[PDB]
Amino acid sequence: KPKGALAVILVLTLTILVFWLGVYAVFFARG
Amino acid sequence: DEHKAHKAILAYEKGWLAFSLAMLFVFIALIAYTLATHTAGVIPAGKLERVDPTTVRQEGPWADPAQAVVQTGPNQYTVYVLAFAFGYQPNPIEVPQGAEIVFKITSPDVIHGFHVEGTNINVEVLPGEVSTVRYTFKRPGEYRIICNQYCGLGHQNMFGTIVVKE
Amino acid sequence: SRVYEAYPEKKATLYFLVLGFLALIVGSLFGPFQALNYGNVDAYPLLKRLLPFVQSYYQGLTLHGVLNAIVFTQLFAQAIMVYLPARELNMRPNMGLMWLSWWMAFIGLVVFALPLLANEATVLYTFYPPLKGHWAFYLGASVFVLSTWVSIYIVLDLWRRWKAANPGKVTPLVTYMAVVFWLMWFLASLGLVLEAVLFLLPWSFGLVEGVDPLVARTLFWWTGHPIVYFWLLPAYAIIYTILPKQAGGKLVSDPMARLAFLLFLLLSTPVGFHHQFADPGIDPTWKMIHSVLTLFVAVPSLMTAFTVAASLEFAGRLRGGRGLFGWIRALPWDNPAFVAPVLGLLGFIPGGAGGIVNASFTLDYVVHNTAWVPGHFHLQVASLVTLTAMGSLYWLLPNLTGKPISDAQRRLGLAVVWLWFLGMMIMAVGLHWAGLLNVPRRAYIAQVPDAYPHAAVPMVFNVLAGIVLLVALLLFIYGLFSVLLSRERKPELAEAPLPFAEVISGPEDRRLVLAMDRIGFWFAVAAILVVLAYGPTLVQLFGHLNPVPGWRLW
Ligand code: HAS
Ligand code: HEM
Ligand SMILES: CCCCCCCC/C=C\CCCCCCCC(=O)OC[C@H](O)CO
Ligand SMILES: CCCCCCCC/C=C\CCCCCCCC(=O)OC[C@H](O)CO
Ligand SMILES: CCCCCCCC/C=C\CCCCCCCC(=O)OC[C@H](O)CO
Ligand SMILES: CCCCCCCC/C=C\CCCCCCCC(=O)OC[C@H](O)CO
Ligand SMILES: CCCCCCCC/C=C\CCCCCCCC(=O)OC[C@H](O)CO
Ligand SMILES: CCCCCCCC/C=C\CCCCCCCC(=O)OC[C@H](O)CO
Ligand SMILES: CCCCCCCC/C=C\CCCCCCCC(=O)OC[C@H](O)CO
Ligand SMILES: CCCCCCCC/C=C\CCCCCCCC(=O)OC[C@H](O)CO
Ligand SMILES: CCCCCCCC/C=C\CCCCCCCC(=O)OC[C@H](O)CO
Ligand code: CUA
Ligand SMILES: [O-][O-]
Ligand SMILES: [Cu+2]
Repeated sequence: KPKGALAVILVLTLTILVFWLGVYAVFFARG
Repeated sequence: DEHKAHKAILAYEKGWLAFSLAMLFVFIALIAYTLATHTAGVIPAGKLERVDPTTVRQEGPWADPAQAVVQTGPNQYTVYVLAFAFGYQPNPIEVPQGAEIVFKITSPDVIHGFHVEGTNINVEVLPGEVSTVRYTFKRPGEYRIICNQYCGLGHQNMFGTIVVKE
Repeated sequence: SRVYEAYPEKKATLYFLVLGFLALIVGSLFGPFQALNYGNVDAYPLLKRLLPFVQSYYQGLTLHGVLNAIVFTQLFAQAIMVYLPARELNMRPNMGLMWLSWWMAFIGLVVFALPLLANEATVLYTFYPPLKGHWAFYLGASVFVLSTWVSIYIVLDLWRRWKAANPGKVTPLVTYMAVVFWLMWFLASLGLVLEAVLFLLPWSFGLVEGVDPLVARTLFWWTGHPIVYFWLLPAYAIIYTILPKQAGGKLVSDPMARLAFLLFLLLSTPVGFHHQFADPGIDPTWKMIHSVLTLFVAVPSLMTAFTVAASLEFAGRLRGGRGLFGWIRALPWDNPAFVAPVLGLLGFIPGGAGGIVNASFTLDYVVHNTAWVPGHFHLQVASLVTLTAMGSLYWLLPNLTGKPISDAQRRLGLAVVWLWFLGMMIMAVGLHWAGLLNVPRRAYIAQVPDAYPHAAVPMVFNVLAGIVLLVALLLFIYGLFSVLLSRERKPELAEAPLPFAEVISGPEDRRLVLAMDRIGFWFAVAAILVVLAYGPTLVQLFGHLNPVPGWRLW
């Protein structure tokens, strides 16, 4: 199995989630 | 070897693509939620409201800044704001805390931004058009308005003030 | 040279590349000054001593945006996405047209550059009315961009000539990429051509008194989104079809590569309201529709992330790398043509993450028109696209010129690529963080040094980045000229095949490749999608026009 490619998409997913949920929290804080 | 690697790569790629689609779908649902709440008030009105930028300072609701704040409901105020090179009128904009504020903003010259620091109010102001957004200030105090659309050499010092009274 | 006689397309390709890199050098000169500004340090006095024609921060920013993001990117795209398909097919482009395209771009550039340099069009690379630039800016820019319509003709011609000689064969991979790319661009480009012909040109010539700013921005952003995919896809063509060979492996899937490009053809254009979330007079339902479709345009890059990572992993294992990290270590980190796109791909992770935030309608109110936006796009175009182009020079330049890269020039290239990457990452941190603290973009903030005290920390990152990138830029200029002005010529280097990768083939779906090769049909679907996404709004806007007078505020 492509464990290396999976590691990359894990880093990508975590980054997307941190960015998105982070800004979502800011949006509500400023609402 | 190459056949086996290829098979495994495609199998796990399909799993990734389904996951990524799921994630994007969850974001869409979370956005839809925002649209059903009071926080969506900052989305500009879609309806076209045309005005003439060459007469806005002489006739109509932007002509006298001291009359810009109008009570339009039991707990609602409409505020006629002019964004212009390089400032905002009235200055300050004075509103009660806990009231729904309907900002109606236009420009007599070029495009300006209207970004109220500490809030989600962030709206482009186009000459000839009225930008209408809504917000309720929960905390009293002074809020800065920043022009965040390049409008010429005066852009970086173009600021205004909203005072939210207790 | 007998080489240029047999392959005249090498010389025209070289002219596009060199003109592009010159534009990049000139536009980039302003970069370190801008990064210092975003670090609250004013170095404009120094800049004006060196370049006395520079009248303001904003004239510099206009030059930076136009030269780097419009000129360099277009010229790179025209070089790569004509020359690569031509070499894959082993066919000659219509050379009359190729040279016409170059001269249109060169003349267009000269014509708009004059007013820019004379401080007559300090309106930024978006040129939003009613800010009113000199007619030569709009005319020169229109001619520059229309150069690409010739390129579209050239590649469609190559493809049709090849299909005539090879009835019932599927389009080869690189040529499939280029065909769908150029067809996407044609549809994409209509917004700006309409904006220029109907509004900006008659206005700047004094034929009409005003322009409606809302209709102008709407037409602008019809093109303004897909133009970024126009910038990206030449880099993607290299990353899919050349990089795996440079890495020591193979492309792990031809079909998945074609599928990514097909999705770009369908989804790049009908999404531009994501630049207009903060605009009045556009219905919120239509904003939500574009938001959803923008989240969909992210899918081809999410796909690319896996297809490419798996190809690099395969290369690393072929070269002896074992475990979970060994495959990375085993890759050819001594080759700048490998290193540059790979570093660009790493920075594209946070770049992509920020793009998905931007696309999310209400979340855009947090970040719109703040420093966050430049933080996002420097990761995408100033890092990935630019690095892929810089790396290309270590394989593409010798192929076009016969000029060898010395071991010393190779090492200098590694240094440039790493410093450029690192400087972009540091600046991205400073800009995203400043953006979250409400610092506006497009602002000479160093001239209001007490206005943003909360941003003191990220401002330090911006100063550091300005310094790092200045060094990277100076080393790049030195490196590029050392190659372009070197004496030696080895014609066998110009006659060598391009380093195109082999593909791992499997039982697959030959039917999927056949389905994707229905290009005429997919082009029609793409066009319909644009009609459905833009039509209803544009009908309303055109029936309620409110033109307003122009202004010069510089
Ligand atoms: C080439 C340049 C650009 C690309 C690409 C790009 C992509 C996106 N953007 Fe953007 N952007 C927006 C949304 C997106 C979205 C959803 C994406 C998506 O297409 C991104 C998807 C990408 C990913 C999901 C990343 C995939 C990761 C990969 C492929 C890397 C994998 C790593 C590997 C394989 C390495 C492994 C190797 C090892 C050794 C380990 C929005 C709105 O939704 C705005 C307006 C905001 C506002 O308020 O003004 C915006 C504004 C900008 C502007 C400013 C325009 C202006 O001047 O006003 C520019 C120039 C720009 C450029 C670019 N943008 N963007
Ligand atoms: C030496 C490298 C570079 C540095 C230090 C640099 C720095 C900057 C900074 C700090 C800004 C924000 C300025 C502002 O909002 O007022 C900016 C704007 C910009 N940069 Fe760069 N940059 C560089 C390279 C590039 C390149 C290679 C691209 C394109 C390929 C690019 C495209 C742009 C664009 C499009 C803008 C926005 C212009 C506008 O808002 O009108 N940059 N850059
Ligand atoms: C390396 C180069 C890449 C550049 C990397 C860019 C950095 C931005 C990263 C994450 C954004 C996450 C948003 C951060 C906001 C979190 C704050 C929070 O948790 O919000 C609650 C608070 O109450 C609100 O007021
Ligand atoms: C805050 C916590 C955040 C953490 C969020 C979790 C991140 C999930 C990441 C990637 C999923 C990738 C998809 C996995 C692949 C699916 C399995 C598959 O397809 O494998 C079957 C294969 O055929 C067998 O041989
Ligand atoms: C097979 C597994 C399927 C399960 C997968 C389900 C996805 C769960 C994620 C998000 C749900 C959305 C939650 C919506 C609630 C939003 C509330 C919120 O964020 O509140 C904001 C603020 O505090 C007040 O306005
Ligand atoms: C690596 C990147 C790390 C970045 C770190 C994240 C920075 C985000 C911080 C704050 C955003 C939340 C804003 C909350 C708004 C409150 C402001 C406020 O209350 O001010 C208005 C008024 O003036 C008072 O009376
Ligand atoms: C504030 C932000 C600034 C920090 C930004 C840093 C971002 C991450 C840097 C590099 C990742 C590259 C990972 C891969 C490293 C390759 C080196 C390697 O494995 O080399 C093997 C050896 O040289 C035999 O060739
Ligand atoms: C291998 C490729 C590289 C990809 C990886 C790089 C992406 C960076 C992502 C997240 C860092 C952001 C750090 C999160 C900072 C949280 C903000 C915080 O703590 O803020 C507190 C706030 O003040 C409370 O009100
Ligand atoms: C090989 C050597 C690697 C070098 C990597 C250095 C490590 C990164 C840390 C700091 C960068 C310092 C640059 C910042 C310059 C001064 C910042 C400034 O303007 O000071 C702000 C202060 O808050 C005013 O009150
Ligand atoms: C290879 C390229 C990477 C090279 C990166 C090296 C960056 C320099 C790092 C440390 C020296 C900083 C020490 C000097 C600090 C002076 C700060 C200063 O003068 O700041 C302005 C001040 O705020 C006015 O009021
Ligand atoms: C937006 C919500 C409503 C709209 C819903 C959109 C979501 C559906 C998307 C894709 C379906 C995937 C179907 C792909 C199946 C094709 C099978 C294939 O190609 O795989 C065969 C393999 O090669 C041999 O085993
Ligand atoms: Cu008003 Cu910038
Ligand atoms: O434009 O993203
Ligand atoms: Cu876009």
